[PDB]
Amino acid sequence: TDPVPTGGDDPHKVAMLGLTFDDVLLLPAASDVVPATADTSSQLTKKIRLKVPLVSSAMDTVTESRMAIAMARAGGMGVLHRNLPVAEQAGQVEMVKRSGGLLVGAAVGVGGDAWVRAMMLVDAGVDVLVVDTAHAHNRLVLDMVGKLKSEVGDRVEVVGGNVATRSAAAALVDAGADAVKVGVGPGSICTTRVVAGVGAPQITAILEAVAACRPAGVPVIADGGLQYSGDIAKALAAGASTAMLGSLLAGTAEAPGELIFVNGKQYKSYRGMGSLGAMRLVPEGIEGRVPFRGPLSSVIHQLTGGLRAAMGYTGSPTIEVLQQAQFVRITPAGLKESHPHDVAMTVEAPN
Amino acid sequence: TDPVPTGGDDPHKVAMLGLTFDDVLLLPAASDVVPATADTSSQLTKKIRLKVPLVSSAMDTVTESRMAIAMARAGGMGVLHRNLPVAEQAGQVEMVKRSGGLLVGAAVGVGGDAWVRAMMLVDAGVDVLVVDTAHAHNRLVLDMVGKLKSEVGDRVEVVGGNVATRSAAAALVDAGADAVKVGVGPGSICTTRVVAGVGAPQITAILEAVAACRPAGVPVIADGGLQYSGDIAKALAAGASTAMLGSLLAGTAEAPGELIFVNGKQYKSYRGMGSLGAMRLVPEGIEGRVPFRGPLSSVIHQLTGGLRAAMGYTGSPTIEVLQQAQFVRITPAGLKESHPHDVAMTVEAPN
Amino acid sequence: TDPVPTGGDDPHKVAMLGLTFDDVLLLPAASDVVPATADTSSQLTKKIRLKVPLVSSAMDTVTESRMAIAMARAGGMGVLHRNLPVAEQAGQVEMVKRSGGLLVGAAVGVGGDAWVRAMMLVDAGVDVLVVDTAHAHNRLVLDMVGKLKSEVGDRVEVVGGNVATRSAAAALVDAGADAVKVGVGPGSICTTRVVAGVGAPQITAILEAVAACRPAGVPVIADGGLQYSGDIAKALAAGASTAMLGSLLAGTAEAPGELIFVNGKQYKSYRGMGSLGAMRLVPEGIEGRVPFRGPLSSVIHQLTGGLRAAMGYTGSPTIEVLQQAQFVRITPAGLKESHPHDVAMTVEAPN
Amino acid sequence: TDPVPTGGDDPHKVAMLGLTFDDVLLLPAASDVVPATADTSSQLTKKIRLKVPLVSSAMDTVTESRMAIAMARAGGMGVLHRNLPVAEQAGQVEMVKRSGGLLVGAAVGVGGDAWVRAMMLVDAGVDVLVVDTAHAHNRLVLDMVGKLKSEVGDRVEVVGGNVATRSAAAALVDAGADAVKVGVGPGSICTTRVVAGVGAPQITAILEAVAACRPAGVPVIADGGLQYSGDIAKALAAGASTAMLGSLLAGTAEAPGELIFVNGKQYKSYRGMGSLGAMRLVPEGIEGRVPFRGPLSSVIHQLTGGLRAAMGYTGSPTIEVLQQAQFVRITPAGLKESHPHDVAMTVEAPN
Ligand SMILES: C[C@H](Nc1ccc2ncc3c(c2c1)CCOC3)C(=O)Nc1ccc(Cl)nc1
Ligand SMILES: C[C@H](Nc1ccc2ncc3c(c2c1)CCOC3)C(=O)Nc1ccc(Cl)nc1
Ligand SMILES: C[C@H](Nc1ccc2ncc3c(c2c1)CCOC3)C(=O)Nc1ccc(Cl)nc1
Ligand SMILES: C[C@H](Nc1ccc2ncc3c(c2c1)CCOC3)C(=O)Nc1ccc(Cl)nc1
Ligand SMILES: C[C@H](Nc1ccc2ncc3c(c2c1)CCOC3)C(=O)Nc1ccc(Cl)nc1
Ligand SMILES: C[C@H](Nc1ccc2ncc3c(c2c1)CCOC3)C(=O)Nc1ccc(Cl)nc1
Ligand SMILES: C[C@H](Nc1ccc2ncc3c(c2c1)CCOC3)C(=O)Nc1ccc(Cl)nc1
Ligand SMILES: C[C@H](Nc1ccc2ncc3c(c2c1)CCOC3)C(=O)Nc1ccc(Cl)nc1
Ligand SMILES: C[C@H](Nc1ccc2ncc3c(c2c1)CCOC3)C(=O)Nc1ccc(Cl)nc1
Ligand SMILES: C[C@H](Nc1ccc2ncc3c(c2c1)CCOC3)C(=O)Nc1ccc(Cl)nc1
Ligand SMILES: C[C@H](Nc1ccc2ncc3c(c2c1)CCOC3)C(=O)Nc1ccc(Cl)nc1
Ligand SMILES: C[C@H](Nc1ccc2ncc3c(c2c1)CCOC3)C(=O)Nc1ccc(Cl)nc1
Ligand SMILES: O=c1[nH]cnc2c1ncn2[C@@H]1O[C@H](COP(=O)(O)O)[C@@H](O)[C@H]1O
Ligand SMILES: O=c1[nH]cnc2c1ncn2[C@@H]1O[C@H](COP(=O)(O)O)[C@@H](O)[C@H]1O
Ligand SMILES: O=c1[nH]cnc2c1ncn2[C@@H]1O[C@H](COP(=O)(O)O)[C@@H](O)[C@H]1O
Ligand SMILES: O=c1[nH]cnc2c1ncn2[C@@H]1O[C@H](COP(=O)(O)O)[C@@H](O)[C@H]1O
Repeated sequence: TDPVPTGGDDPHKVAMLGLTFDDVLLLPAASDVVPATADTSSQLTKKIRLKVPLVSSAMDTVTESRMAIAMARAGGMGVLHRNLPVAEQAGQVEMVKRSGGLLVGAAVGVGGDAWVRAMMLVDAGVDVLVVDTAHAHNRLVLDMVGKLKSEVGDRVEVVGGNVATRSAAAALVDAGADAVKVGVGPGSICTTRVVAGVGAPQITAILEAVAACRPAGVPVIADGGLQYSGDIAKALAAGASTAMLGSLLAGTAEAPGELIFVNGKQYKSYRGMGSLGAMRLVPEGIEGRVPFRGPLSSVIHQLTGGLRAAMGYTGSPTIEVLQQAQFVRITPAGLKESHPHDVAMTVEAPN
Repeated sequence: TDPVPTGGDDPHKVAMLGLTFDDVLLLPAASDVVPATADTSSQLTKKIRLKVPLVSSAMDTVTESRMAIAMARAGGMGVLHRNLPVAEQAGQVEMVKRSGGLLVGAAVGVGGDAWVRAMMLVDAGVDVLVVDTAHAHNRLVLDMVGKLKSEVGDRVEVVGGNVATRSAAAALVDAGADAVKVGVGPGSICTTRVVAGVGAPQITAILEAVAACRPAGVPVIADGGLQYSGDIAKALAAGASTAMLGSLLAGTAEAPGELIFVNGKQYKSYRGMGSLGAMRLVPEGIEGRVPFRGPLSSVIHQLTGGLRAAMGYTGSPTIEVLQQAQFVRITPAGLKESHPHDVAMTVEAPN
Repeated sequence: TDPVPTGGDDPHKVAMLGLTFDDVLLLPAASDVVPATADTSSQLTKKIRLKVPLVSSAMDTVTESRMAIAMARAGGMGVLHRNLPVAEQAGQVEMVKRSGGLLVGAAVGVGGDAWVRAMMLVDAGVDVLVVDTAHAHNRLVLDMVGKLKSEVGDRVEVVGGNVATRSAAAALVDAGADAVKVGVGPGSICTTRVVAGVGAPQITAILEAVAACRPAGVPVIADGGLQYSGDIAKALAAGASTAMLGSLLAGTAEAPGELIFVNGKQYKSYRGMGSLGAMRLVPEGIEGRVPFRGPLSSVIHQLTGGLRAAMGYTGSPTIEVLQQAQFVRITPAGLKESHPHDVAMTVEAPN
Repeated sequence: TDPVPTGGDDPHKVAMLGLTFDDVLLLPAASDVVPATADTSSQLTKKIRLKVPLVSSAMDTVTESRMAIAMARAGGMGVLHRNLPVAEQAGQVEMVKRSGGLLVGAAVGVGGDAWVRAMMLVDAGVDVLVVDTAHAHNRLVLDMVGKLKSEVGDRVEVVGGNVATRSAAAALVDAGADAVKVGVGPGSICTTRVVAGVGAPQITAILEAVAACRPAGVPVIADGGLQYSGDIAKALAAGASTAMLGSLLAGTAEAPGELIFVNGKQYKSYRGMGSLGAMRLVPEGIEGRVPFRGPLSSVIHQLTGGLRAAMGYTGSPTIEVLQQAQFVRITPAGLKESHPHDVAMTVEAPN
């Protein structure tokens, strides 16, 4: 019997061909939609629907109270980071709620300290708890999701993550998750892929997770690797219901941290929560910077405008119809020309 | 049942593998043709044939009256842009017609203002109206094509675009188009692919559009992404009858705009019609510059000379025979060496 | 009958599609393992098991007595290079043994001088002889392995290499090898691939060698091409039992050679044993430098920490279970973003 | 019926997947050969065998009398260029013959002037005439080959080229060619691929030409695209019997032209015969420079040493056995690391 063409005799050892955002484009289709008439609302969890399908990352250079307030007023939501004392994180929940009863989420870990943290966040009025781990396919993480749903599931929605396979998504569904968050390795500041050699390209990861979550009516959050407004449309077309953003929002005025004027240009700090500086395990993130991008409200306008364009091109009046759109796969020659190919750019572009 | 190897259980979710110009080369074939004896004429529309199968883009940094006159004298045609008052665009049609009864086209949009614009262009003597949109697969665009053909179709030829699929091309054929223009996302100044995440590699887009248009006798115009004279031969071999050029003609003396002397070299401005500067919707084009290339007549000579070489290599005495030629697909290793590989270039090359 | 799509009529002329480390990632799986509880021990040979599955290369800029002592104290082993007089190499074996009865190996060639060298190394107390060649699929190399096993196989373990195919691995098994070393062409300082045009991508080479060695109970050593801690996890998941490292250990304090302070940064020399300088045949290696990395103990801690992370993600409590893990294949678009994509790195990272 | 996945309904429109040298490596195999015992002789034509399987290109910056003498003394042969008067080219043939009865070839074109040129070269004692064209699949080129074989075929061997397909090779065989030269588009100074859009990756081109020529006993010359000594071994393993070199020999002392000292380094001019400067048709080559490489004898020693290494690794005692070797295909990740990957090179390498 002949060998597998990539080696050995086991045809499942190399189990899939993984695609990322840069591997695909959305195909145009018959349309009665123009960008102005599209409806961008979508489910975050079983019980919570957002006007704009975007949430901010649970990172100490992205989301504290100011970012959470701005995201909710823009039609989305923030998830408050957990690298601070319990009493401080609960106090930031209260600040958001005192600003008009806006929606807000907060991250917790696994264990006894995470349990006390969760209970205080619920008492402060949080709307969504996010069980926030690098590898949710573990009975200890699944147990935390189920116990929270048992104790406080009548008062708050419970998200679990992160996963990158169909079987891991199915395990979170069976544990009672109200939404499943997808992304192992794709983040802009991530080094898991080179430190551990572990990961999963995000378009294939979303397609596989959706195959378990959609038949059960559980929404999927696409978390990490989004670099452009067009990546939001690709993630939702693959079947996700919302997208979580770190790098694209870290440059805004509302993100924590001070402006950095260096060599006449302006930047802000952005770092992984598994970086050496955040942990103070071998590190699995870097510490860096991103260009300054101005007010959050202006960034969200550009991002939703790109999503609305995609809905016009694909004939999608709602996000539920966008989830039925088709892709074409592209080669390396097709990608390299999508970044403005061969024209000395002379003026600024907002998107 | 086993999953699709790229994810999920739907084998049509990723519907095709899209090829662009850099993915293919034309195979040599048995030949009684040398470059001097080839015939480059081809249909622009059902009723109009050109001596050279090239038209200039409807852009305010490419085609006004001077470019339209030069293109017609060289054996091709210009399409006048529509980012100016109706009375000014109609006046430029008259200037061209006063220069020897040369052929000329003009762009119009969709709606009531576009209707008055179209009627004035017809009164001024235009030969071709181009219904000029980003996404022609919409009943409002199809309706405009059909109404123009109904009202003035005896006096003028009507083109519709742009499309990138077989089903969209078929819809324009059924609406009565005299030619179908292909290109969603491929232009050198385009950012649709990153802003909306939407597009289609141009060799596959032409192959699919031709599968609908050729059986109906409707010519296809390949619009956008052509970077070299060899790309013209590839587009026509895929089944197109003419090609539309922006970047390759924006550097010429006849294009609108002033020379730019910077750092001892010379350039000219070139910008998308969906850029912030042209629109004065989130932008879907950039504003930039290209190197100065001299007189139009000299550029067209180099472009047609490359096409004539391809006709010799493939044994094609006419464009209709070139449309029957075959491709070989190449890998990333093959492309990277096609741009002069590993020889410090010391002298200028005209093509 | 139709041709093979890549040319000719022989479907076995291009016999396989070869994958390297950068072509694959490990998929996360169901897990009861966290990095702290993983067990990293593994077989070097039939009779020798290591606490950490890493050995240092037999190169005159990587392993003499100081490196061999440090590797053994860290739980791995060193292989002493053979570019020095027999009496000097045997003396370095004694120095290691005088430092606590630590484990040590030593390289030998093929022929009569290599035979006297081997006998002196055995008298000095070496634990492992490595028959060290560029192409072990030769009866002269197979003969050396068998004769050593016949004469001294009761006192010492005998490794043979290097190979890159299933048939070559099977020949070493039949000759009596206690372990088989895999790698023809992959090393960081290797030029065999461009000088001779010969090689085999290392993930496919390991998969093929394991298909012959695992059914016979013979461990496989993955030798060359490892650039990151994650590559260790990939090599072992493909079926290898240990990995051999040159570049990743050449920068350490214990490697032979003096520090190089140039332009404010620090480096150390690193060269192939088939380079012109080492041979003093056309050369098949280069002479270069690598950044200084500090104490060996600190480098091994970072490398094993990355391996432990991979064991947590894949649910592997032992190396024998890691050898059963699955891969996903990635495209060029997926790789280019795994090296920290689009975030100006500002702080140092240890791994 | 479903479409072809790359577009349209014709499965032969994209007819093959073309591989170049960088797409493949030679697999090691069972061997009783070391580099010193290999035999590198091979047929140039039906009646002429060379000791080293290499010829120099017919270019006015590569081969005049000095290069032809040095190539013959090294065991190969030169082909004299034809961009000079007939009386001068015939005089250079005589100079070579006066230096010891060495072997020599000379290029001619097609037509009446080429006929007089050919007759004078034969009277001067040339051993091989090369009918030298860009596209030999034409009855006018086939006619020239047949007429020369009819008139002078008893006294001289007749080569025809260039071709890139099985059908074109078969046509030259039927016309009576004594050898067939393969290469449309691959040369380092070629711009045919971008000017005309025409070409064929060279490993696939050789495989296809050999499928026609080997059953007829007609040797194949691989012409263009060879960048490293390892590329010679790849070309011969694909079935060619000799290789023709331009860039790799243009830097030598014996090549025509003067040394160029610029910025402390030394270069020499190298240009295509279809460049603007050589023709004094749109140009299909560039004018450039290459690094100075010293005496020819030293370059040929390095090239044959790399070939001998490949023969050891593949178990080939003769070139006829090397023509039976197997390839593994590699990905972009495998190639990028074959050029010395990630080690600051500090010393010079001869190959
Ligand atoms: C469930 C458990 N969660 C915690 C929470 C707080 C801790 N606080 C302090 C310490 C430990 C803690 C573990 C364990 C190590 O000793 C100190 C845990 O295993 N988490 C974990 C393990 C490995 C990796 Cl890679 N990532 C995360
Ligand atoms: C994302 C999380 N990993 C870490 C790792 C190190 C940390 N070090 C310090 C701090 C935090 C850390 C979180 C969180 C914020 O407070 C400081 C994580 O994967 N947990 C986890 C829990 C249980 C299981 Cl079974 N597997 C994994
Ligand atoms: C050190 C490392 N720190 C973080 C922190 C936050 C993260 N947030 C999101 C993601 C990752 C994160 C890693 C990694 C995967 O991509 C998503 C971490 O906890 N490693 C880890 C390894 C194995 C297992 Cl069993 N448990 C945990
Ligand atoms: C058919 C229709 N054409 C026009 C023409 C002129 C207009 N002039 C002014 C304004 C509008 C106009 C629309 C609409 C917005 O309000 C101001 C239109 O929908 N075109 C359109 C919509 C969305 C996108 Cl992305 N691209 C183009
Ligand atoms: C190409 C065209 N898009 C735009 C967009 C914004 C513009 N903004 C300003 C101006 C122009 C603009 C054209 C044209 C020139 O005058 C100024 C377009 O796609 N129209 C269109 C019409 C109907 C439908 Cl259903 N879908 C799309
Ligand atoms: C803002 C944007 N402006 C332009 C202007 C001219 C163009 N000309 C040609 C092409 C494109 C163009 C885009 C985009 C696709 O490639 C071809 C545009 O109108 N967006 C748009 C989006 C969705 C829908 Cl339903 N309607 C229109
Ligand atoms: C088995 C044999 N081993 C030795 C050992 C020591 C030597 N010492 C000196 C010399 C030779 C030696 C050969 C042979 C050449 O003359 C001088 C040998 O053939 N090894 C070899 C051959 C070709 C290549 Cl590429 N790599 C390695
Ligand atoms: C790795 C080994 N190749 C070389 C080549 C040249 C050398 N030149 C000088 C020195 C050494 C060399 C080793 C070793 C250290 O001493 C100096 C090798 O492949 N041997 C080998 C033996 C038998 C057969 Cl059948 N095939 C190959
Ligand atoms: C000159 C060259 N020198 C070395 C030295 C050490 C090496 N160590 C490991 C590896 C290689 C090495 C090459 C090359 C393949 O990758 C693994 C060598 O001996 N060439 C060689 C060629 C053909 C045959 Cl039959 N015998 C030997
Ligand atoms: C067979 C024929 N050979 C010659 C030879 C010498 C000539 N000398 C002068 C001139 C011509 C010549 C043609 C033809 C053009 O007028 C001047 C020819 O057609 N060769 C040719 C044609 C096109 C291309 Cl692309 N490459 C080569
Ligand atoms: C390689 C050859 N092409 C050229 C083109 C232009 C030239 N211009 C000037 C000169 C030479 C030229 C050769 C040769 C040297 O003298 C000066 C060629 O393909 N011929 C050819 C002949 C017959 C047919 Cl049917 N097809 C093609
Ligand atoms: C202008 C151009 N000049 C050269 C000269 C020497 C060459 N030598 C070798 C090769 C090529 C060469 C092109 C091109 C293909 O690759 C091999 C040439 O003659 N074009 C040409 C085009 C079509 C036809 Cl029918 N006839 C000839
Ligand atoms: O240190 C880390 N390593 C890996 N992933 C991380 C780390 N910190 C945060 N993440 C993930 O990266 C996401 C942000 O990715 P980005 O939007 O591509 O910048 C977060 O929402 C987390 O899921
Ligand atoms: O802003 C824009 N976005 C996208 N495509 C555009 C825009 N403006 C013009 N185009 C298209 O780009 C073509 C020119 O492409 P190029 O020849 O590759 O420079 C035009 O003929 C239009 O079809
Ligand atoms: O000159 C040489 N050419 C090719 N491979 C070599 C040479 N010297 C050593 N090697 C191999 O390269 C390995 C180290 O590779 P690295 O860890 O990628 O730097 C060694 O363990 C040998 O197997
Ligand atoms: O102007 C030209 N265009 C294309 N190919 C050329 C030209 N001049 C020479 N050649 C070919 O290029 C080969 C040399 O290629 P190289 O060895 O890769 O530099 C010659 O032997 C010819 O077959």
